[PDB]
Amino acid sequence: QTGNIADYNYKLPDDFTGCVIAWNSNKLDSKVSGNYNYLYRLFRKSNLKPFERDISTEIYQAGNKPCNGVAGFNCYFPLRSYSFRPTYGVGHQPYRVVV
Amino acid sequence: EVQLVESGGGLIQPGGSLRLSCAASGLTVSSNYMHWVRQAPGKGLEWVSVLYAGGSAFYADSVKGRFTISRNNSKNTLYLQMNSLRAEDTAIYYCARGLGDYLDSWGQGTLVTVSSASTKGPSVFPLAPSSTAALGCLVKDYFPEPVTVSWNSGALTSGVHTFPAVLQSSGLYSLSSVVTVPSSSLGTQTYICNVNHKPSNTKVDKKVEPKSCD
Amino acid sequence: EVQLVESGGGLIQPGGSLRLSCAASGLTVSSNYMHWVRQAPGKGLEWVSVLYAGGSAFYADSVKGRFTISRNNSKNTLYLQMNSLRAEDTAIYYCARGLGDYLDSWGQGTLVTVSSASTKGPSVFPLAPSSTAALGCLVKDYFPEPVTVSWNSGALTSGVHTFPAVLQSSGLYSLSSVVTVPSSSLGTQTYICNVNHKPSNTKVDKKVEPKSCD
Amino acid sequence: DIQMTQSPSSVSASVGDRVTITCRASQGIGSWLAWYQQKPGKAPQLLIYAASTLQSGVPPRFSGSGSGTDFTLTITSLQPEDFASYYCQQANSVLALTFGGGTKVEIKRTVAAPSVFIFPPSDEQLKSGTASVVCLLNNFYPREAKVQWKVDNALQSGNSQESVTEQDSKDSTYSLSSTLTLSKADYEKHKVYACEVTHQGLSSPVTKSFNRGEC
Amino acid sequence: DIQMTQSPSSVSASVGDRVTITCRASQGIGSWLAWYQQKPGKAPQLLIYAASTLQSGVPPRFSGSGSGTDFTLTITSLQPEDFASYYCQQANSVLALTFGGGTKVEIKRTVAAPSVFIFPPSDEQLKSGTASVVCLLNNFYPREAKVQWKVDNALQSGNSQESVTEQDSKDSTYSLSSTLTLSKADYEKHKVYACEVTHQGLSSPVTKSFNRGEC
Repeated sequence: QTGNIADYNYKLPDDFTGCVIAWNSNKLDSKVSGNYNYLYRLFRKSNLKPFERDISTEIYQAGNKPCNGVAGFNCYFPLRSYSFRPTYGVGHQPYRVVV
Repeated sequence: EVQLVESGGGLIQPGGSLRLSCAASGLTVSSNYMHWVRQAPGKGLEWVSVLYAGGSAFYADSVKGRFTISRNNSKNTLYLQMNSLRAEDTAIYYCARGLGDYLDSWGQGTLVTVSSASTKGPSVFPLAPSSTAALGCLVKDYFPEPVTVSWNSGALTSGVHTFPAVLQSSGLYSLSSVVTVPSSSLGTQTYICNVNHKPSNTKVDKKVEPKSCD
Repeated sequence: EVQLVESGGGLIQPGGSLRLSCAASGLTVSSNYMHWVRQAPGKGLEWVSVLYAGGSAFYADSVKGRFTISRNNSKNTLYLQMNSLRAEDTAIYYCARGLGDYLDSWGQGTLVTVSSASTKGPSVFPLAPSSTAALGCLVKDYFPEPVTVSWNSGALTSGVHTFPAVLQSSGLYSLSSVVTVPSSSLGTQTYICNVNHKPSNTKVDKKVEPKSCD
Repeated sequence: DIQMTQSPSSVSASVGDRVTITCRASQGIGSWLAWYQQKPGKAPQLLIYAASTLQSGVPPRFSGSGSGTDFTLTITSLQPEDFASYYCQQANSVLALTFGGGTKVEIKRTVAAPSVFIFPPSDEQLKSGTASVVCLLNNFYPREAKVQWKVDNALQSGNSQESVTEQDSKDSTYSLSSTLTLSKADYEKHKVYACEVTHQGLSSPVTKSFNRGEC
Repeated sequence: DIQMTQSPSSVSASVGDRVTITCRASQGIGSWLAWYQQKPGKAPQLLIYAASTLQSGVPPRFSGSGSGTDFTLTITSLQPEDFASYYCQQANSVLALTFGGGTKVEIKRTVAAPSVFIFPPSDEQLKSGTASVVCLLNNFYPREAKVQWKVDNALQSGNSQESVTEQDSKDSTYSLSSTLTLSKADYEKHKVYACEVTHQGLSSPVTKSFNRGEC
């Protein structure tokens, strides 16, 4: 299974064994003003090997012209924060998941 | 500095194969996200497909996944494969790109039409101006779209109003085209409606004059 | 209410590729059986191919399965392909349907001619009359069939008898055409024979006059 | 099965008046929201990227925000070039699938009287066994027009279809054509055919009447 | 190995006369039977569906039935429009492959006397090295048109080909022309060329002998 996060942040190999669990934590990491501590990456060139950690947050290259670290046209900041509020639906709660 | 163009669309029989092309000016096709949005006549914009980094693509729930996305970084283009046509697929195609589950730049669009039924000829019937004045030609039992009315081969462009096509109960379309002219020029100026249909390859010219016995 | 039409036939070199079209009016081609029959000049009709429900087809024993049947239910038509053409393949083609080992409705027919040899122009030789009387134009060494003979640009129609084409030992066809004319108009009205046919693109106008002596 | 709805279906306003559009979502979606302006004859353009930030090439008069399942958009200073379809697409977090029917807003025009015309079926169409009578309206505002077909002084229901043109760029007016189609048997058994038009710009209804075989 | 042959090759009958055609199968076949009318200029038409039941749009006077390997077809009341080629296709139970040579039928001309004309070869054809001599026969009946050739008062065999047209729709007659082909060297060797015609309508044979054109 692929998606926006499966092939970009944590890929599960086919020959994988173990278990994954989840629980509701809507009253722990949710504030009316908003939480900005949690960040996630969105833009990358291609998928990577499973079981690795990526720390580099260089500027994304998406056009023929180079941006050289300048946040301008045709190059945006790939890291976005999780915008969560305590007045969301049943599918928009912060869940703490351990693998 | 940024513009998108589309080409390759046109008339196609159902069950055929056609290949799309979409080139991005100044943008690399292998890096950014993509989006394809379909707008049926009388219906809103509907998403079709999205391209990921590689080896994965998601399609609509209604369709069975009859689009295959292939891209080449040599000349910065996008290629699509067409199969298993349906009468609902007759709509406009909008080449789009996405970022952060958001859409910013869209192309001008290309026309792709599926014609399962036969392409029959039209039947142009002039409307008699009863004794300003109004006159026109009634186009009925037409399968292709009305190319143009071309009142006097483009000489008359004032007062012309081409009504939108409507669906009849028999599966065909109905349309009327009219123009407002002064009543003093009814007997001096001769008006001809140029109703032609390119898909059926016919040209019909009709005479509009005040008739007798309605 | 039921009619069959054929198109796509014409002149073709041996070993060429051509597609046959046959659309059924008011009938579904994917359900009813289809039959193909040929009739070479100088002989009777001969069955060629038959259609089944799907995935199976039977051909003639003499042929080596050089027809492949492809049918699309969306367009309600039938497609035939020709490969490895021969000189014997020159025949008229009729689109047919069958039921219960019986044939009921046949189309108007299409012509496919295989020309192993090049097209030969027709030679016209006058046939001088001699005092009623009859005068004619002799057409020789022409290929292939058919040819149409008209006199005085179609003005003369009474008594005209166009003889059927016959095959010579050299492989070229022969034909004659005469008319019974009273002897009182031999010297007052001139007579011409118009020989012209499509594959040669040559028009010949030959005049025939009476010969009092030698 | 997301099942979104957009209300109202249609609304009309003039220059500088008050108008707004509301988008409702069946399930709870986060603060993400977008709006699109679909002009006929051209590809639609983006309006906003974030929940409240505006795009660089659009005027900043657009105001709209939301936190729950209800979202809205409005204009502080209306302009004549803002009359198009309004679409809402908040988020889906997996593939971005949400879109509604939309709402179209039309430019105000000065109220005048419609031009009512009637056209009998042609003699060529009579040989085909079908007769079509067209009631013609041009150069009228507002768009609403109570076109009622009168056949032998009797009301007709469920017999005609109406077509409305888009507002012209020269005078921002409408054109309406009502087409009544019938068989040759039903056309020849009635003598009087007419269409009655009721309009705001007309003090009294105006009916154009013609009779069969009127030489 | 189908091997179906129809006999006789040709027949001649008029209105009120008796005519029949017999088609036989070499191997045993069922009760299935069909007949076709093959006329030039258009696609052939069918006669019957079953062994005895006829088609909806065919004359009811066509009669034909059989049980064994011998089949036949006949017409009760003959019509001038029923003069075409006769073909038989009984059954094959796998692919329906059976057909015969065919049989043609024509209309009398009260045994009219033939008009025997001769055409010495044109001078243009003589320049090419080939001479063609045509003996013309027209408005004659029946098929017994002897076009035996005489050159220098000597008989010939195997040098001419005969062609017969279809019967006309106005007077229903025959038309035969036979071309004698010889080389230029062989044409100049002899001087007298003749064709004699023996016919039922002629008491004595008529020979249109020529030494020069006419003179």
